[PDB]
Amino acid sequence: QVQLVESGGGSVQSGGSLTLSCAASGSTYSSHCMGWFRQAPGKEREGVALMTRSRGTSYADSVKGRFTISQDNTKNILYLQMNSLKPEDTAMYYCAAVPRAGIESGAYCKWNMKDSGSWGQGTQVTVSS
Amino acid sequence: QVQLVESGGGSVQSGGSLTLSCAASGSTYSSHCMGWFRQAPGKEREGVALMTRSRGTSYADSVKGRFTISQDNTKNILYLQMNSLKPEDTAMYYCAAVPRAGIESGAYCKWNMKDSGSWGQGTQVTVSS
Amino acid sequence: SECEYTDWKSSGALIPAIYMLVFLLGTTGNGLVLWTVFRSSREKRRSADIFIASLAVADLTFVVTLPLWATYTYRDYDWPFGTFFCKLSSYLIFVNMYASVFCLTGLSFDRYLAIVRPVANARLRLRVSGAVATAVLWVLAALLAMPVMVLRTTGDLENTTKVQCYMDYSMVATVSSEWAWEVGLGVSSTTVGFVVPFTIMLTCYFFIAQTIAGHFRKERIEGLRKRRRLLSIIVVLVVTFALCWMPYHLVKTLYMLGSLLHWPCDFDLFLMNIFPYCTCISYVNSCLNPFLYAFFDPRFRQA
Amino acid sequence: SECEYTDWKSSGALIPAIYMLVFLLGTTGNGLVLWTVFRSSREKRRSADIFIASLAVADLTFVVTLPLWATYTYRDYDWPFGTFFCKLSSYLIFVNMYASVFCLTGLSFDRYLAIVRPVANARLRLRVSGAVATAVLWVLAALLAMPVMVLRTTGDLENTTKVQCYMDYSMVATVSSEWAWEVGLGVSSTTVGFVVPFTIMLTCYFFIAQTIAGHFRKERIEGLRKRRRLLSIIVVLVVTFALCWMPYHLVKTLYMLGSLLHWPCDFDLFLMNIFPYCTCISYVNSCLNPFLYAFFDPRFRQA
Ligand SMILES: CC(C)CCC[C@@H](C)[C@H]1CC[C@H]2[C@@H]3CC=C4C[C@@H](O)CC[C@]4(C)[C@H]3CC[C@]12C
Ligand SMILES: CC(C)CCC[C@@H](C)[C@H]1CC[C@H]2[C@@H]3CC=C4C[C@@H](O)CC[C@]4(C)[C@H]3CC[C@]12C
Ligand SMILES: CC(C)CCC[C@@H](C)[C@H]1CC[C@H]2[C@@H]3CC=C4C[C@@H](O)CC[C@]4(C)[C@H]3CC[C@]12C
Ligand SMILES: CC(C)CCC[C@@H](C)[C@H]1CC[C@H]2[C@@H]3CC=C4C[C@@H](O)CC[C@]4(C)[C@H]3CC[C@]12C
Repeated sequence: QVQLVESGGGSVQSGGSLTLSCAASGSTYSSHCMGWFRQAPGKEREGVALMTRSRGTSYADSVKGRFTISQDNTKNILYLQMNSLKPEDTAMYYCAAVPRAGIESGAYCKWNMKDSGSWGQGTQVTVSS
Repeated sequence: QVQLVESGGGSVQSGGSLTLSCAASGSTYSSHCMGWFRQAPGKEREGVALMTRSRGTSYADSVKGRFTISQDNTKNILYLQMNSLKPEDTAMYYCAAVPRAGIESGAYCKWNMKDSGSWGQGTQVTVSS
Repeated sequence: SECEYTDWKSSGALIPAIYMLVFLLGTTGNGLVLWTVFRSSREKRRSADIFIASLAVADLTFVVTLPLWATYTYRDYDWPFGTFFCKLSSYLIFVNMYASVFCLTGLSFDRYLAIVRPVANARLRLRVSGAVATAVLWVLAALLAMPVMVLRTTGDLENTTKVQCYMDYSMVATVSSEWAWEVGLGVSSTTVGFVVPFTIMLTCYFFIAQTIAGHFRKERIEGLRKRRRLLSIIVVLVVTFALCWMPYHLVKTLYMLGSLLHWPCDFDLFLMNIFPYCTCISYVNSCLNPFLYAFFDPRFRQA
Repeated sequence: SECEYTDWKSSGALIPAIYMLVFLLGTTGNGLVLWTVFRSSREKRRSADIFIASLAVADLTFVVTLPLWATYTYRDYDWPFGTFFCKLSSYLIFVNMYASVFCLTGLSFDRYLAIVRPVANARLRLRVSGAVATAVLWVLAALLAMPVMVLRTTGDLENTTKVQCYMDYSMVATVSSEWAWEVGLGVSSTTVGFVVPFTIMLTCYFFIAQTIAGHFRKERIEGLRKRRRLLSIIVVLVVTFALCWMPYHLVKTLYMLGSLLHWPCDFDLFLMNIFPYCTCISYVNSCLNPFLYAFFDPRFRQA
């Protein structure tokens, strides 16, 4: 019954800062792990910033430092601060929730199952120049 | 102990029928396994046609079908013929010989250590656009 | 509301070192226990002997797979042994837990029979045989641990180039019921492995103590001393099993109930990081038993 | 255009099926053999029994790894078990071979002592201890199979997705001397596993046959029958081991000698393709023994 709702992600020229967020429902820190993915027109969807039990939060190479992902369990929200954009940042972003493995396994987030997990509707982040 | 010497260096426009040959001394069919690699100018070394136990012959994707590979154990000579030459084919062809595992393992050619087997001197192949 | 996700340091090689030490000590001690049980006169094989043998067998089967888990923990949770050995090792862990608790329950029931109802003890010995009880308990342990064998798998979770041995409820449920399946399996395992057997154990021990209270003013001294020795070693085994497998089951049940109670982020993280140490303590029980036999049971010291 | 480099017909799952059937049969039969050997009273235990026990153990130490190898053949030579388990399985293969042939050599020497020379047979039984002999043979087998444990590894040779468990000589050899190391290891293994043990066995059997032919006009009928029983089962085991492990060593040594004499590529490819079947029959030896015990030794049939 885990559900996701996106927000933000409008149109800003290059070098800007987009404040982007995804809500949540029926997902707790002890049960689900969240992440931000992006799919660009003409090519394949990729991972941007995943809340990751191991190695802490995991970032893609193109979003190192410039982006930042935060989570609030009380309000059940996930955030992103796309600061210092580039002309290649135009894409559609989604928030994805994957089940978290049991405490016996180590509570690792099941990112390999990212296709079977709950995916957000997405927003067309149109980064201009 | 096992050394190889190539030949066939030449310049042929697109659509050529250029052949290359490599020799071998102190290597047999039951002791060593050979193949042809390419190194594009300013790029990494790429395999082209490796004679392998599992698949018989393993061909590179970008050149698949347009070329042929053969061996002769009587004189320990490997041959590779490039047909329908393309301008991108201009590169540094090499003949590589890696040790072959014993019958206990299955006589699988040990390509995983291609960077440790005896390597050919090199042959430049240039194709006009 | 920070909600950290990482664990506390890495514990170094302490957990793998303890796993290897338990492997060596458990193999040696459990082999000695089986040798002592099956080497003495067969006519002098008491009813506790078969349960001790089954306990030693379960401990041996678990400590055999312990080095695999030591390697798993050493390499920052990477499983190089494939899916089959992940399944087999986890199944052997749960089989060890179930078989050990069932054997201790049988020992406590035998003490209740021989201490509270000697006539009914003789009647049940005529009816119930040790081999049948051992076969039933081992088959039940295997059947109860089968879900772990079915559902456990290996997967490169989280994209860290480290294959992890985890329970996969994807096959038996959708995403909306993965938590339900996990909670149900965990609660059922905890129940049938630590609650019902220990409820039986505590009822048996309460009645044993109630009878011994009266026996303090009566009964033969020599038989009382023999009962004291066997009851002491069995109670020590039961209490050691409780102290060893109580952190594991308690933390597991708290983690499962946290979803229902919506426990804070920090407490869930604390349980997450404290669970490996609870797992290690639970594993230590597979080797603690032979030393308890040595310090209490006079038969083991003689052999 | 010299010759083919393929691997002939796939032959289906015949080799994995034979491996699994041999696993089941060998486990059952060797467990039964150990049970029959160690259930008899120690006062009524002949010396040869100890060697028989070791044989069973050897088989029981190999058949358990047979399913893994079967999987190796089912996935077209892919090893989802880890470098450690490739090493352990191959090490157990070589331990089985060495221990089996050493046990047969010891059995033949025991028959030699009993038949050709009874007084000094008793003298040597007073001097030479069976337990010491078994320990020596097992330690020697382990030490001789150590190179297989050291030099085995896993790797995706030929860049296919499959992972192959192969003996890597890059650690202890250069690019060229790899063939020298391989031929030395193979020839030494073949020597100390087939040639030397079988020349001792054949000299022993020649002397036994000569003495039996000489004593056909002498000696005692009952002792003749008992010695006939033991010598018959022992000779059957030796001959079965010879027929089962001679193709494997023969093809291995033909490959090694073709590295020198430069056999035509057709013959080398033929050897490459037939070798899996020689491996299969060598493994089948590990289960053939209990059936031989159950047809030539009525002692095993009754017990
Ligand atoms: C005189 C007669 C009756 C004595 C019989 C002694 C028998 C039953 C004893 C002596 C040696 C013992 C074995 C010694 C070592 C091992 C290996 C260990 O990992 C499991 C127990 C096991 C397999 C023991 C089982 C019982 C055993 C076989
Ligand atoms: C990582 C994956 C690919 C490994 C696959 C391993 C599988 C195919 C192999 C490995 C060991 C095998 C098992 C070994 C022993 C037994 C016990 C026997 O009573 C029934 C067969 C059974 C249960 C085998 C079935 C097949 C098996 C499970
Ligand atoms: C009358 C008394 C003394 C007989 C004692 C018999 C003992 C020594 C025999 C009977 C059954 C045997 C077991 C049968 C099967 C197996 C499984 C195998 O993978 C390892 C050996 C093992 C575990 C055997 C060990 C020895 C064993 C326990
Ligand atoms: C694929 C790779 C990464 C797996 C590595 C596994 C290694 C580290 C583990 C797996 C099983 C382990 C062995 C299990 C049993 C024994 C026998 C004991 O008397 C000494 C330790 C020793 C020898 C262990 C050494 C470490 C060991 C070999």
